[PDB]
Amino acid sequence: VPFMVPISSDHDISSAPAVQYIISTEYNDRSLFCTNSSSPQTIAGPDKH
Amino acid sequence: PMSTRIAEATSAIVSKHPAYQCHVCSAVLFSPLDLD
Ligand SMILES: [Zn+2]
Repeated sequence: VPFMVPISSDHDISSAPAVQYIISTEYNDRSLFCTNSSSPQTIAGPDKH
Repeated sequence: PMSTRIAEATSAIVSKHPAYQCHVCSAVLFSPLDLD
């Protein structure tokens, strides 16, 4: 199953439309270790520590 | 010339020794790098 996820960012960014058709029905992003690991904090998108 | 006058003027006082797409502004781009 193909999922289309956004790239997290450590800084303000402009937004733009995104058309999706497939989503999960329960948490499954557990393999996610860390976003913007080398930066102070994640501003937009999924933020994981 | 002023310089010439100054020269001549001091020369009389002398003495000697005697003897892609951007949704912010809508501009269109072509490189992903050209975007950033
Ligand atoms: Zn722009």
